[PDB]
Amino acid sequence: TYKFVNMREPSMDMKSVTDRAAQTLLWTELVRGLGMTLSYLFREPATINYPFEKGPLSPRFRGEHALRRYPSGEERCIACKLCEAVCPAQAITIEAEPRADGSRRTTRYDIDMTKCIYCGFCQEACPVDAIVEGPNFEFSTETHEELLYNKEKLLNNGDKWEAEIAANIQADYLYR
Amino acid sequence: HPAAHGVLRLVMELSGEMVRKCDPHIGLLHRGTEKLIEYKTYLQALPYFDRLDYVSMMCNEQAYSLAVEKLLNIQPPPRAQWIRVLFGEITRLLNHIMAVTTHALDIGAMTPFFWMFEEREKMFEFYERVSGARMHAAYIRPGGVHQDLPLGLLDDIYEFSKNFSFRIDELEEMLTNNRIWRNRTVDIGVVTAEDALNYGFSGVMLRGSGIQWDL
Amino acid sequence: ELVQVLRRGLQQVSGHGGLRGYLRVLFRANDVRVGTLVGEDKYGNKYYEDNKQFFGRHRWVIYTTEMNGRDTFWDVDGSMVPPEWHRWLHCMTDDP
Amino acid sequence: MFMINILSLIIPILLAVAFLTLVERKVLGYMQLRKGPNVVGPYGLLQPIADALKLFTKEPLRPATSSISMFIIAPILALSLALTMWVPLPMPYPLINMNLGVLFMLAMSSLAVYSILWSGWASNSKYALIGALRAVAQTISYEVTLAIILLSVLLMNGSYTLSTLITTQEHIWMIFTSWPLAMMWFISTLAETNRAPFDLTEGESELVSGFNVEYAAGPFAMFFMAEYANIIMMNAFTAILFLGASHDPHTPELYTINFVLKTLALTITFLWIRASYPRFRYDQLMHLLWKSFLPLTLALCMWHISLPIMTASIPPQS
Amino acid sequence: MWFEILPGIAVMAACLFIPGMATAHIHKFTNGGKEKRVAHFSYQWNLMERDRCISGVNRYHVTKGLENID
Amino acid sequence: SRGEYVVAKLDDLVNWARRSSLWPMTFGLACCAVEMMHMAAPRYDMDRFGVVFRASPRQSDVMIVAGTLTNKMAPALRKVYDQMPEPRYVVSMGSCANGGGYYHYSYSVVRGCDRIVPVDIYVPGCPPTAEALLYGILQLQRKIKREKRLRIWYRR
Amino acid sequence: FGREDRFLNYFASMRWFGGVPLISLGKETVKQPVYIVDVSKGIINAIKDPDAKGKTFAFVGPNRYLLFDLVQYIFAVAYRPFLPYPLPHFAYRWVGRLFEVSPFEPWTTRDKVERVHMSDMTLPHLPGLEDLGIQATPLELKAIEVLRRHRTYRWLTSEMEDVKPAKTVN
Amino acid sequence: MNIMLTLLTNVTLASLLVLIAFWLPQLNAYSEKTSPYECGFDPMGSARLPFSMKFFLVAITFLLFDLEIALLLPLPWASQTNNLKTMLTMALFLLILLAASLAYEWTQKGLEWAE
Ligand SMILES: COC1=C(OC)C(=O)C(C/C=C(\C)CC/C=C(/C)CC/C=C(\C)CC/C=C(\C)CC/C=C(\C)CC/C=C(\C)CC/C=C(\C)CC/C=C(\C)CC/C=C(\C)CCC=C(C)C)=C(C)C1=O
Ligand SMILES: CCCCCCCCCCCCCCCCCC(=O)OC[C@H](COP(=O)([O-])OCC[N+](C)(C)C)OC(=O)CCCCCCCCCCCCCCCCC
Ligand SMILES: CCCCCCCCCCCCCCCCC[C@@H](O)O[C@H](CO[C@H](O)CCCCCCCCCCCCCCC)COP(=O)(O)OCC[N+](C)(C)C
Ligand SMILES: CCCCCCCC/C=C/CCCCCCCC(=O)OC[C@H](COP(=O)(O)OCCN)OC(=O)CCCCCCC/C=C/CCCCCCCC
Ligand SMILES: CCCCCCCCCCCCCCCCCC(=O)OC[C@H](COP(=O)(O)OCCN)OC(=O)CCCCCCCCCCCCCCCCC
Ligand SMILES: CN(C)C(=N)NC(=N)N
Ligand code: SF4
Ligand code: SF4
Ligand code: SF4
Repeated sequence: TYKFVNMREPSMDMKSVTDRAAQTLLWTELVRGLGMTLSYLFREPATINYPFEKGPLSPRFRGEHALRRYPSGEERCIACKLCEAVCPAQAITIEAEPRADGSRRTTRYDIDMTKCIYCGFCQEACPVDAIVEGPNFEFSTETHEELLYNKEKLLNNGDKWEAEIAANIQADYLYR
Repeated sequence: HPAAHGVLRLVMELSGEMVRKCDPHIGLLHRGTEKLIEYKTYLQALPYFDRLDYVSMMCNEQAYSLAVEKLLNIQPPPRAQWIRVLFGEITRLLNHIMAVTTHALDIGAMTPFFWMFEEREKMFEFYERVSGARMHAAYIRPGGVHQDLPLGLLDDIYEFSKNFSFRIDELEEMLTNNRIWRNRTVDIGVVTAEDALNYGFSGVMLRGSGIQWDL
Repeated sequence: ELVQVLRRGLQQVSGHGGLRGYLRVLFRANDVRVGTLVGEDKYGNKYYEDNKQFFGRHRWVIYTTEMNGRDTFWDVDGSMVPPEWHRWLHCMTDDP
Repeated sequence: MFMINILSLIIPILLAVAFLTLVERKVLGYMQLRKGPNVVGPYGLLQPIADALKLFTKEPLRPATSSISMFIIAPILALSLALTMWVPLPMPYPLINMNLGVLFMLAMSSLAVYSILWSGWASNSKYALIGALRAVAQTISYEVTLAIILLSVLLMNGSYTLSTLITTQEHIWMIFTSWPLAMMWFISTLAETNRAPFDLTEGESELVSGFNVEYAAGPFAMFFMAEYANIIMMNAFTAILFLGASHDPHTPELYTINFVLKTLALTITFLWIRASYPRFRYDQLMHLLWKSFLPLTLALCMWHISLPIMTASIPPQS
Repeated sequence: MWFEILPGIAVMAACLFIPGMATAHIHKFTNGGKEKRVAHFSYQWNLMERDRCISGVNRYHVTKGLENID
Repeated sequence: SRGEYVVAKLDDLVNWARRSSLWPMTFGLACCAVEMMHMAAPRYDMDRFGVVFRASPRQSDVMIVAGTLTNKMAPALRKVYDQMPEPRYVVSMGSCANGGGYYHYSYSVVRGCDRIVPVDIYVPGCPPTAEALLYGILQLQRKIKREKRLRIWYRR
Repeated sequence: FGREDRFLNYFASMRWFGGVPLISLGKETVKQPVYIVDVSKGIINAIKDPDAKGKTFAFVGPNRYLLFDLVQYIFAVAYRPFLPYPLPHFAYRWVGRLFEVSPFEPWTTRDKVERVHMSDMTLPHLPGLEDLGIQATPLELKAIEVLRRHRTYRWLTSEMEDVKPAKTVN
Repeated sequence: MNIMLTLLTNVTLASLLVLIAFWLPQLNAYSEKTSPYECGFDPMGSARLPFSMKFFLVAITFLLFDLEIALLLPLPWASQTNNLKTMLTMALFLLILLAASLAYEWTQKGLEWAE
């Protein structure tokens, strides 16, 4: 079905003609627009008091990255390179070798945050929940090099945000 | 230029202020998306479609997903289909708000821009609740949708839809019957139905010219 | 009544600990609202909630004047909150 | 003491211009559901000071293709005439009492036209030239209509003295007497001051900042000051001409308070209109005045010539 | 809220009060506490010049009367 | 010293004006520009902080490079940056402006606007949220607050 | 000499002070300026040459000019009216002393005046750009880069070949 | 005298503002900074080329109507005369001729901009 947005004709009776002439000479619809803006003036503003107030977020929010640990302190990442394989932008560089104790662990884990598109495929592809996208989004730097995270930086982010990251994963892990 | 949307170079010949010819120079935002898609896989190419029409993002994702599922010979489940349609309509609301408000801003009116962009902010919150990304969700994928809705999303969407017709009415109070808006827009850019069909216009262009067509 | 609004303003003036406290909260926070004290972290930041305000403005933080070793009397960042209060303020949970 | 009076007329006008900038920001914000500047100072009161210091400590440049002489003269002329228009206004006592105080303001406005023309032509850029020509057309239309409207309204008064305007409006208001001319005069002052919906010389949507596209730092600030001073001066002229205030010779402060309140009301109406309406096209503006206002203006001029004669209500010459 | 606009309008009004009040005070100060004489015509100007001459101090606002004629 | 005190106070006054009056150029390239609009929107009103868009480069202090910079567009970006009078600052917003972004290995994309213009602040994200961009603007303001031009000149 | 130099800009900025003051009318001064890109390339090649470890080089241009002819050519390329006049050395020294009271960067100083008046030495024994592998760029090829900024709108678009090269002294 | 002093004060203040603006801040000018503005690209032509004026006739009509308003301005003093009927007839005659000029131009399409 369909409807005509503009196919109405005005009546030509004297009362309607006089009303249209009054609208032409006396700017009725212009005063109407003025009244609408005055109403909005007296309404309550919709501005938050940043940075003392923050907009709502969800447990699914994708922000700054982090590498997690097991509750015993061991790193979760096992150098499986699934995140490196699935990364759309090829932002992850991983190099690994057997550790001293024989574990499969990474020696290099780089994420170029200027190449990352913050899509969250890496945390979907991780089989051990090692790499996650934390809730942090205020991590702007003053130089380009500071956005080239390495394994030490990501582990520090994980250790710093572990409580909030664990809470978000607990909240949203039943939908995954 | 404020009216050139950032990446349009319009080389114009003017006799006085009358426009003698327009020569749109595009490609200032050509990135090579198709070549890169050729180099990616089918799941890795989804955000590329997310970033094509960055005002109808879930619509782009839905188009790509429909194409891939047609090639794969699979069918998304009914709940996934209903979520796709719901978020496609939410995306249509976002896009039409952007279009109307930016058009009115290029004309000279800005209060509707601010109001309807507050509404856009609320819809962005819906996007972020389902997907974690405020605009480039990458939520609709070949085979259905990535994740299920959280347990309050439908109620909040109902509240938003309940309180939105009033926003559209306030938008219309400033533009629909305003004689300045009518003078600026009436009999500007008239295109005939045959011209639209031959030139390849689709959607609102055809419908405004009067062709009864909708996919 | 305008008298009620003026009395609420006077209570807000007296609610921050005198005129000096009102001036301090006005100059370094641009807000003079009064809310219930949800809690305070180890760094000195205070967190308040007011459910009567519309969503987004129902929770706020007054930052400390000195964090770690930097004087933050006027230079207040959005990253000065610990992760738990960060989650609470950004409303990923309703539990402080 | 006359230099002291000149300073007392100049400096408060500039201060009011800066705080009109702030007020317009905040009013537009609250009509657009925002807060406007409230961070720089208490309720954002230091925002104009910050803007002025930033502008006058920023580097100003002369374009390579510009005519430097007329590039510099234009902001000087604009600000000088903006400050000069205030000298015959009675609040309730004019600084300079002129027998023909209205024609002086008309002539100075017509001269204030040329600042934007010369700045646009001197800049030697296509956007500046387009803005200058838009100014030419706008001044054509509003100038003829303004002349006739002022003629009729002052014909209801008897002379061209603003103090005589106060005396005329002792009892009732010229708005009550002649509201149609008041509406057309308000529209004409919008066009004259280049405010929305007639902000065509500096139309950001079509032209990138219009005639002052090449102006930066201090010379840009002078154009902004001149425009806002013109806004306030035209609103004050409208308030004196149509909304007459009671004058007490022994306590003149009451007239000053009433005049200031009415001027602020009209300026806020200007900001309100800017927030509420779209922008005209300049051909549509030219066709608006000539094809709508000019016929009514001529008819009302005939009516206001005849009305004192047929009602035996001719005002005294002095 | 909308009353956060009032301080700016208050400052603008305070600035606009200064010119008129200053002009009135200066007119009364330089004219012996009385209004500045309005001379729009040659008759009024001649009256002012006569007042200057008869004052004996070269100031038109120094008014003389019956005590001066006799 | 008296001269040191005077120059410290003067350049605190000058830095305050520049910090509190920021005028970004009306210049957005891609999807990152929509988040600039949402920062201008009522929710995160940038006009509160003295941040006001100006169309002309002659009247702008900050260039927010928000979007993909292509080879066909880099000359225009450099031209408008040069036409901005000093002091001027650059905020690269989003992955495309920061590095390459999704289009790093592309024949038609400049790998970072810092190859073209000197960038002062880098805001990560695709796109950065409006709060993230606002944090970047505040960080730029705090960076301006540390500038000591008169203090350097006095000891020069 | 280059876009940001003192030399060509110093001679081309004397438009503002009426005429061009020259000591002995600049007929007793011989100068051979060198190009900035040539100097930088020579510095780079000095690093990469292992046989320049403990040496001394003399970077000079290919042509030597009198000061009068050099300034006349500068004003010809800038398309400004050239009005030279002789100024005695003591008067120029006092003028330079006047300009060096500025707390900011002075426009000219007494030492700058002396260096401008002094002729460039000839050091044929020391190596140079040709020895470091760089062919010196003549002033007539790169002067218009520096001096196009000083022209007016009437003469901005004038080409490089419109001005006959200055008279050299070789 | 007073008006001359006022004009001198205004012009001197504006000139002082310009002088402060052009001398207080640090200057750093080069060819790219001072080039003309055309949205980031070099202009094809020149800004001094002829710019067609589609309302050339309305400008001349504006000249004539400016004369008409100059004639009409002394009306407030002419209304104090004893020949009120002659004054009224002449004022209405001038206004009717102005209206006739406008009507003739409007019907002959002199107010339509050139295409
Ligand atoms: C690139 O894609 C895009 C984006 O990105 C991706 C976007 O985001 C958006 C979203 C943006 C918008 C919707 C709006 C943006 C567009 C605009 C055109 C901006 C709109 C803003 C407004 C309409 C309102 C904002 C206000 C503005 C613009 C005005 C600017 C302010 C100034 C110029 C102020 C400067 C002037 C001043 C300060 C006055 C001068 C100072 C004085 C007169 C003070 C002097 C006083 C004295 C000298 C007196 C001193 C003496 C005293 C006190 C006493 C001394 C006495 C003695 C006796 C000594 C869009 C649309 C977009 O398309
Ligand atoms: C033409 C106008 C004349 C009347 C002026 C009325 C008062 C004007 C008030 C407004 C002033 C505006 C500037 C404010 C201050 C900031 C700028 C500043 O410091 O500029 C100073 C300028 C600064 O030079 P600058 O060009 O480097 O300016 C850059 C300034 N900063 C770094 C702050 C951006 O000083 C000079 O130009 C001169 C410095 C000393 C050198 C003296 C040279 C000799 C000629 C002058 C001295 C007298 C000679 C007498 C004998 C002559 C015969 C031999
Ligand atoms: C316009 C006409 C020309 C006027 C010429 C100048 C006249 C005086 C101008 C008025 C000066 C106002 C200074 C305002 C002080 C800043 C207010 C205070 O908030 O700043 C603090 C201190 O500011 C700086 O430390 C110094 C500011 C200036 C201090 C005084 C400088 C010298 C003023 C006196 C000399 C003026 C006359 C000499 C020149 C003519 C730091 O706070 P800030 O981080 O930012 O705020 C962030 C916002 N938060 C808090 C919500 C996050
Ligand atoms: C002093 C304070 C006054 C304040 C007034 C504020 C009013 C509200 C302000 C908001 C308006 C500002 C933005 C609007 C600008 C544009 C408005 C506008 O378009 O008006 C023009 C309008 C629109 O024309 P079109 O629609 O294009 O039709 C043309 C057909 N060919 O037309 C007009 O001319 C209206 C102008 C008002 C005419 C006056 C009414 C005439 C009534 C006459 C009756 C009285 C006769 C007197 C004789 C009495 C006999 C006893
Ligand atoms: C009670 C008695 C009075 C007490 C107060 C007295 C002073 C009041 C203010 C007078 C005006 C300023 C006076 C000069 C201040 C010092 C300026 C200076 O010398 O700056 C030099 C320096 C240039 O940099 P430089 O180190 O030379 O490096 C070369 C470039 N590579 O650095 C710079 O150039 C920095 C760039 C800005 C310089 C100009 C701004 C200086 C501060 C001005 C504040 C007032 C502004 C008023 C504006 C007009 C009114 C609105
Ligand atoms: C950059 N984009 C997408 C815009 N719509 N831009 C704009 N200035 N309206
Ligand atoms: S969020 Fe996406 S683009 Fe970023 S590192 Fe993970 S997989 Fe790569
Ligand atoms: S997907 Fe997880 S376990 Fe595998 S390499 Fe990446 S972070 Fe390590
Ligand atoms: S960084 Fe992401 S959101 Fe920003 S322009 Fe690039 S693709 Fe768009």
